[PDB]
Amino acid sequence: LPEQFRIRQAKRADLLAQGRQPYPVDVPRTHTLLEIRQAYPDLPVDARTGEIVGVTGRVVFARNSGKLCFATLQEGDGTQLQAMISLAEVGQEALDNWKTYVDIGDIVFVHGEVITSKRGELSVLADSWQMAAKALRPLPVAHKEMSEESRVRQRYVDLIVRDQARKVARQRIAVMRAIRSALERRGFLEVETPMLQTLAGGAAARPFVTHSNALDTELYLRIAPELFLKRCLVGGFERVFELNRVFRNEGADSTHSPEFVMLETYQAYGTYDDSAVVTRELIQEVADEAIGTRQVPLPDGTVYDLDGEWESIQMYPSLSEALGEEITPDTPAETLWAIADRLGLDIPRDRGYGHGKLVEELWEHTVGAKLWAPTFVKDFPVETTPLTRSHRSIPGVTEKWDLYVRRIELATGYSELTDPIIQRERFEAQARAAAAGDDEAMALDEDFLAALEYGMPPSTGTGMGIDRLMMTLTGLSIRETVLFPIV
Ligand SMILES: C[C@H]1CCC[C@H](C[C@H]2Cc3cc(O)cc(O)c3C(=O)O2)O1
Ligand SMILES: N[C@@H](CCCC[NH3+])C(=O)O
Repeated sequence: LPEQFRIRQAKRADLLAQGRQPYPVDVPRTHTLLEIRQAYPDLPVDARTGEIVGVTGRVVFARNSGKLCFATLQEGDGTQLQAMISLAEVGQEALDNWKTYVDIGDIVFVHGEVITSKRGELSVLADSWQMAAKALRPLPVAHKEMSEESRVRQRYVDLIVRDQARKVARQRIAVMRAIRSALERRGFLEVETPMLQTLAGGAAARPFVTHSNALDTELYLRIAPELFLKRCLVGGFERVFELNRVFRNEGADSTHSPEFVMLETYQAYGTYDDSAVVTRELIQEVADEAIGTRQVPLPDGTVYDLDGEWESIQMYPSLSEALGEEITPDTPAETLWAIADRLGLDIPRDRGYGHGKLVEELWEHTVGAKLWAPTFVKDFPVETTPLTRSHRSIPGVTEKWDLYVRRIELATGYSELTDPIIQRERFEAQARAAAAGDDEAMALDEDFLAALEYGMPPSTGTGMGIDRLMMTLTGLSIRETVLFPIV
């Protein structure tokens, strides 16, 4: 209500004018609420510990009584501790000022003795209090459920009233630190590649376009750091990774956010067989450090098993077994069109899709849509993997694996294409498909090609959406894993 806004304004202006400071520069804070609970786990009722402390906390519940005022204080992590304002300890005016100015939502400083109530509630028997932050907007009423849209628009309020919001936010922080600790112990170095690029590449997505005033030209927010992380391989970096933001200006839904966080690792003198092992162990180690179990709990009550080895299937024979028909890279595109036409699959015909795109959409409808447990699918068509090296022995296939978890693409990994001549052909075929109506096709990068011509060692690289890693570990939506998603 707007009347409650001016009521809290009058309390603030009256407090400020009368010499009291509703927003002081500091308060003699000596203890947190958490260390007081840990220092006194069990205490009998009516106990005077004698420990004189000075604590702070947001008032989330207040109960007025004649000579004794009760108030529940809550600090940042959710730890709670009761405040006791009695006439016998704070005096008359300090008691009356508490009833006059303190409202629910205010951040207050309370100095006193750690005691337990007659009911056994661990409290701080105050002898003097002070306003730390006079709140002008009251917190939502108790158990007034915040809508899903309100939780995003006001995450700061969501972190005060909902314990699930604090746990998920602290879980994401633990995941980001677990990824760094797990990669750094393997010899990987975290590097930084530019987010403002002159030509967006390294993935298949539409970029954000902006204007530079220093260069007087159009720049692009990066969709992937792949092309610049490959420059580090040519430069000498053997084990390198980047864990930061990427911008893909496309549609947003339950699994896509235009601004999101990725992980890209690159390991010299290793193949995609080695990167699939690192990615599996990394995810399993992140689950241990951030959740405490590889059988993670899901919001529906079920438990998802992430431990042990994971199934690895090849894409062409898995589609062959699912169809009951031999499908090879030699299978003509017209055959795959007729197979997709019989299956009722809707694939656009004005986009220049050929053999490679048809096998991908056929595998998803027959194999990918049925997976649930962590499963790798490897050996992809050459047309849909421009930055991936051809297979060492199987013709027509490339050395790329895809990691699906609960019907969600979590990670990918290539045996990196180091041949500059073949890489130029891949770019020519991509720009060929873009001229055929494929807006997702990549563009030829002369600067990246020139970097390859100096010699890039045989290496393997990975990519993983950290936001989808949070969805895998927690089961929450993609917007719930972000503190402030711009929606
Ligand atoms: C870095 C990549 C490679 C591994 C799979 C995963 C795909 C990626 C696609 C993608 C595109 C997009 O526009 C918005 C998004 O949030 C994502 C995402 O989370 O996942 O992450
Ligand atoms: N650039 C890839 C991730 C790296 C793949 C391995 N080189 C992507 O955005 O999907």
